Amino acid sequence: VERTFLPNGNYNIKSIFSGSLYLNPVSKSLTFSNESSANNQKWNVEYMAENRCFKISNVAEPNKYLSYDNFGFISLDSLSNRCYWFPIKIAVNTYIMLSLNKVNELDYAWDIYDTNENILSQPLLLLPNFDIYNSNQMFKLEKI
Amino acid sequence: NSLNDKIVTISCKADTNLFFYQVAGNVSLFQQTRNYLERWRLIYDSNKAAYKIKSMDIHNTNLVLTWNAPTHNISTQQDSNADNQYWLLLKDIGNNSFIIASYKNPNLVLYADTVARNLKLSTLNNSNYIKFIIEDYIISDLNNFTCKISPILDLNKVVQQVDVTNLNVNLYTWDYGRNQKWTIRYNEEKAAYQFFNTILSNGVLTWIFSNGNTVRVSSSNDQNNDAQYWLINPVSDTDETYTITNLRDTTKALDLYGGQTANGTAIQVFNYHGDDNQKWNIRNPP
Amino acid sequence: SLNDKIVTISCKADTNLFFYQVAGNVSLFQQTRNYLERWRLIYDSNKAAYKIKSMDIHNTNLVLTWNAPTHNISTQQDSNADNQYWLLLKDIGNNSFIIASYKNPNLVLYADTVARNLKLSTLNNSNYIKFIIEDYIISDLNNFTCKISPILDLNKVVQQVDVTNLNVNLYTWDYGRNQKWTIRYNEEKAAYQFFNTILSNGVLTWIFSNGNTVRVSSSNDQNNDAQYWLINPVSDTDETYTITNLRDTTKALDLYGGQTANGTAIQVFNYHGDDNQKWNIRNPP
Ligand SMILES: CC(C)S[C@@H]1O[C@H](CO)[C@H](O)[C@H](O)[C@H]1O
Ligand SMILES: CC(C)S[C@@H]1O[C@H](CO)[C@H](O)[C@H](O)[C@H]1O
Repeated sequence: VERTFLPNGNYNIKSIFSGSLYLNPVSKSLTFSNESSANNQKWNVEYMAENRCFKISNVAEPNKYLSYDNFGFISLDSLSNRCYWFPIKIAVNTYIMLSLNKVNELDYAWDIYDTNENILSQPLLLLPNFDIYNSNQMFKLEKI
Repeated sequence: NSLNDKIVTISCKADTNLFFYQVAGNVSLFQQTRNYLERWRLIYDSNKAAYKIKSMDIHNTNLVLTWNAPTHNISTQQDSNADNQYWLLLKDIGNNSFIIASYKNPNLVLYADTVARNLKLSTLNNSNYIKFIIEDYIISDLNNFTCKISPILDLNKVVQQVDVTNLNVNLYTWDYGRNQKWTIRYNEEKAAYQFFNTILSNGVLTWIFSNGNTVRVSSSNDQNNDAQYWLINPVSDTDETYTITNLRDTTKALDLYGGQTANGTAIQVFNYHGDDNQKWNIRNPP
Repeated sequence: SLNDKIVTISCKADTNLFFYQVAGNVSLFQQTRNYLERWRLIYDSNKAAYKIKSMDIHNTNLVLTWNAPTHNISTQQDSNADNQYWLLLKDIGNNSFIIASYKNPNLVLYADTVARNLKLSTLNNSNYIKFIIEDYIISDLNNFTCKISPILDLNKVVQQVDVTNLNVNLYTWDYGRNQKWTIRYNEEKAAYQFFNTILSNGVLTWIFSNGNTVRVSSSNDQNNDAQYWLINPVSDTDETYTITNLRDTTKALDLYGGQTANGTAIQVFNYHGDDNQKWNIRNPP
């Protein structure tokens, strides 16, 4: 049953810089890669009602969740309070993804660096957020 | 430490005609003003290895560059030695520019919005908009400044080249002639200046050391003559007064002959004593 | 300004660990005073960023590479790629460098001293992202205790006579502390001092006030040029140098007449570049 603006289930995750690149783990980083049609590009999104946040686990590795490390990178890790995400829906399928917790007493958010709209080989980072207008912090969640 | 207590101008690598400008707690990007509104004292804290960037405002005397966390805005606020009032000065070697990162949160650096004409904090990129030119305020003010040079004994008179073909330099009443105007250029390799007379393309103020204390203009087509270069040192308590010493031998000062203020009095070099006839106001032409 | 300089790169968080390279693998390792820890900085002015090329004698084409998107740093063949360019940001006052990826300037090199390798991190105030970049000669010679042998006779060395007699001559090597010198680089003065190990503050000095005579005197006085020297590598060699005085760089360290006899004098003489002005600076066996 739906509690929020973003149903539970399996999603592909994409940067607005590309409709053909998909979030998956490469080694310990997260990155956007060519369509593989495999489970490592499928992400299970799950609402946690107690604290109004979302947990996002990889379906090829169901006990690993999107998290962050002490070096500024998004990571795939065991459950902890770092796995809680607070989305801001800014369009039909487009979201900004804040860490639930203030980091360095600011909002921090998923962030993918681009070079003239190219993101190939870029790791997904966790960086300060100030508003809803940063292209490098906009991501699409597609039901699939 | 090398930057500690230095008074500087900060300008934008993305638009070198825009400078950090301060008034009543607001920081903006403005054209060059050659005055305190665009001057900042860099104050080092050795424990933090970071710097406060203090405004030289003459009215509000305790104002420093401040990050308005959690926003991305920048302002000037009363110095309380807070982390959001400290900055890392990271020199981008080979680009001669600085990235200026918040000590409080080094994920964030100063970003020049040349369209709004102000500053914000930003994550990093490879653009010129996070790169700044930090420069001693005297060099900043005098570099590419077209001026007249008057002795402080008579501010109505000026140092002039006699005419296009007579390269002697003497003192004369100000008549707005181009022969009475010099463009200053700083040479970063030699850490000294040249004075280009505007009545010629390459004529620079030079100590003719093969003839006593005589100074004349000569072509800068000459490659490596330290006699053509000068140090310009401010006299304290003043905004426009300087002493002018020669790079070849810094004991030699630009000197008004005998302290005489008559038309035609010789301009020379002479052993530095810091009397009034070795003091020069470098001024904007009216 | 740093273009084509050959440097060592060491960790601010642990100044005994240097960037070390072999067969594509980058690690942090103790001081080697050799090519394994030497890197050429190659400036691209359009990017205002540097390639960092290993001086490996076997493979001459390896450069420091970020294996984006991973956390891993290695050396790979130079293909002039964005992940092989680096911004050298000098933290003024602190006299250290932050080394940021051109490919993603939000990420900088991080010294994992426990794993003895390099990783990446976003910017912070820790020493683990700070690095010391130093001309390799300065790196090898600074705080190096050595013996100084002329090219003409290697089995002999430059020595102070004893703890009370402060004169300096040539004498056969016998491992005495009067025959060993600890080199200190003065960053303020861009020049070196030679401290004789038999004394605490006795430095090789050119007694200008008595012609070409060089002795050792106290280093206590705040300002001098005779106490300091410049050390310049003879090309095509790995341990030979000339040693010129800071006061007057035309005056080089000279073995009197080219005589290799015990007691022969050592004094500054006009630089001719002949064999009696060339010195092997060596590790003591
Ligand atoms: C009356 C003079 C001795 S004053 C004397 O004249 C000199 C002329 O070379 C210099 O200008 C000196 O600065 C000045 O003090
Ligand atoms: C036989 C000598 C002329 S050789 C001569 O002696 C000089 C003594 O000051 C210097 O040491 C010179 O380097 C050397 O060539």
